[PDB]
Amino acid sequence: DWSTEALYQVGKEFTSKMDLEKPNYIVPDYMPVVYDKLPQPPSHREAIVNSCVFVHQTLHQANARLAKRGGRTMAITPRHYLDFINHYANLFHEKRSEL
Amino acid sequence: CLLSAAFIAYAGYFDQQMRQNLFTTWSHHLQQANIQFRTDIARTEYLSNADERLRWQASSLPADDLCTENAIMLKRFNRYPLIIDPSGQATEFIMNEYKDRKITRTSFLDDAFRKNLESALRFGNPLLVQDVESYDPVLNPVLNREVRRTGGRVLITLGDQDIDLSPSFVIFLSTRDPTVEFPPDLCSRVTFVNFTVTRSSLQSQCLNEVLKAERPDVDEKRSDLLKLQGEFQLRLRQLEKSLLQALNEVKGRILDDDTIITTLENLKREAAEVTRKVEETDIVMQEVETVSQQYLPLSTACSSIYFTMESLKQIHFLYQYSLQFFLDIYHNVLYENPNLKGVTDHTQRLSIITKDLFQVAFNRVARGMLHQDHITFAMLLARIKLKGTVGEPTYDA
Amino acid sequence: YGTFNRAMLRLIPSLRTYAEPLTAAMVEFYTMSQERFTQDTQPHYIYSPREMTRWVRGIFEALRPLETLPVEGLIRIWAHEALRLFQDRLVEDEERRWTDENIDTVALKHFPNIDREKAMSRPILYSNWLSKDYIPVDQEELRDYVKARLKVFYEEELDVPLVLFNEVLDHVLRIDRIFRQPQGHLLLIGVSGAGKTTL
Ligand SMILES: Nc1ncnc2c1ncn2[C@@H]1O[C@H](COP(=O)(O)OP(=O)(O)O)[C@@H](O)[C@H]1O
Repeated sequence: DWSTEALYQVGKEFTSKMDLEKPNYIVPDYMPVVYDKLPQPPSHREAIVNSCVFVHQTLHQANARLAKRGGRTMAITPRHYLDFINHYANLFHEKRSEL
Repeated sequence: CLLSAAFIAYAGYFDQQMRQNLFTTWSHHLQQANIQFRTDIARTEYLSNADERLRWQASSLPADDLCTENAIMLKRFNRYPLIIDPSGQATEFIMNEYKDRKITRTSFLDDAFRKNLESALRFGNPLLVQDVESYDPVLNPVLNREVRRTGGRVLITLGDQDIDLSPSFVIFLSTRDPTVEFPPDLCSRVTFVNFTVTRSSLQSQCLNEVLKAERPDVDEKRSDLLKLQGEFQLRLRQLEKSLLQALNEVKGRILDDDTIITTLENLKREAAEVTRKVEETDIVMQEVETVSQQYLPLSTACSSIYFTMESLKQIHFLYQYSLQFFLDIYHNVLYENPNLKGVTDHTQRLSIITKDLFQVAFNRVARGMLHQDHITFAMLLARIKLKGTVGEPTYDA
Repeated sequence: YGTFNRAMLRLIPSLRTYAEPLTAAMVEFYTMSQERFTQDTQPHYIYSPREMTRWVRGIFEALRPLETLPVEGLIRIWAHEALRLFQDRLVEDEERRWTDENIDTVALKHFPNIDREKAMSRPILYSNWLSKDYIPVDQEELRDYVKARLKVFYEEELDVPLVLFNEVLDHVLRIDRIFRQPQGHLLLIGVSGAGKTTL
């Protein structure tokens, strides 16, 4: 299955055409989800990608915990991550367009 | 948008409580990383509109928030959904929503399932396929959304032959047994939406219904606060554009000035209240939160008693009870209570409702029970009440 | 395999002296690989002398057109074959590491007078695309070549974008290596959607 750095790279590449704000963005990140993060304080785009891969990791953790408490869990695949990225792109474009 | 997309793509198979846990975990992480996202976002409202919600309600959809989230998922999906529905309400809603687009109904065990498939595929007809346990692998090229381009067409390889995709072929897979598992390959290519009721979902349903019946003023006030996000803001846009239309139509006829002044005053007044509504956005929340907390024990008792009734099957095969049965019991004790007339206190009515709920549930259940297990059901009800009541040790040991 | 190693290193006399150390290191690692990774952990953790035969065969194929190779190159080929034979099928990262440190320490123990070129070149990627023969290649050159090939392939067929992260490059190299030999039957096992059919 895809590792954390693969998830970060694919999120970075597919969210490239997302014209993200990149504002001043104070960075009290302190989140070592990916160890190849920029030592200098990451921009808004990279923080969003890190949050995306963190959401995927949290879904995996939730599935593990649910399986612990009596199963009834369904597998999550990289296709789920791709669908999530596509939903992010489409919804962000739609929301920005109407605003 | 990131939170909404995460909710849409990932959540859908989990129940209400687990969805809330995932949402609050993502929100806590996002606010920790100083990512600017609006707090207390109603994902039910942020992803839909008032007209769509009322159309869903009029097209045989339950008023539960879980059902509205499921409808949102059924509207904003990149992978065709797999509706898990122990009841039949979701299928009724999906037919009622796509009736104008001649939605064809079929099943995986239908001998003419294939013919019905390219029949809808050719003409872009939405297709509802049920009984997905006996899944047909022939849908694999369809679910993967693979397309081939030839001469300006879009062809799909439905078997050895090729069929054009057509503009809009939206298929809806569904089943009826919640306790079914699928191989991960099918699970990866399908959007999971679950209509199964659980403890948290029924607790939310009961809390919403009791807030609708008792204390309607708080219920609408919470509705006004929820609609404060986009509904009023969008609603006044129509008045502003109508003001623009009136200004261009009149061409500066100040002679009938009062006329325009009329709507001008409107654009004043409905503005202020909206701005006014912004001010008490916070203070109303603690009031609604306290009112909901007041009625929480009744909802927890309702969920516990319903699930005890459902699990009563294991003592005897004769003890079969449906969710509609408990809903009927709740509606009878809430709207047809002889003891509730002539008393208006908003704190004694709740106690009377709880006592009569327990009593009428016992009366309606024990009549279909042998006279050797009434004591068991009464003991379970007493234990549930003891857990629910406040001020007493649980005596777990 | 002592006889096989001596016959294999006849391609150049500068490597024959290391035939016995190479055989000893090859057997030692295998024994360790057979000591761990038992059957009762995963249903496909078997390690027969067939692995050794595939090992010496792959090394011989790599050395067939190459000539005047230093000892470090031979150790690099040996390590690459060991990685491609004894850790491709591992299912957890901890065992992948265990294999990495164990191959490193076996090579260090049986070759204490060699450079550590393989240590810096940890990826250990061999390909025959940039060069005619089977020469090890750099990560970035391989990534650029695969990017150009993907740019061509997008319009060629299956216009679906892909991202080139390192695991994709490693898997592409492995599948190409298997496809080269005229018996290659592949069994890609993994989570559905990770990129088996596409790659
Ligand atoms: N390296 C990659 N980069 C980007 N997307 C990928 C990659 N590998 C696979 N995918 C995605 O996976 C989908 C196809 O998955 P597939 O290869 O059929 O999985 P499986 O082989 O497990 O069935 C494609 O839509 C593609 O977007």
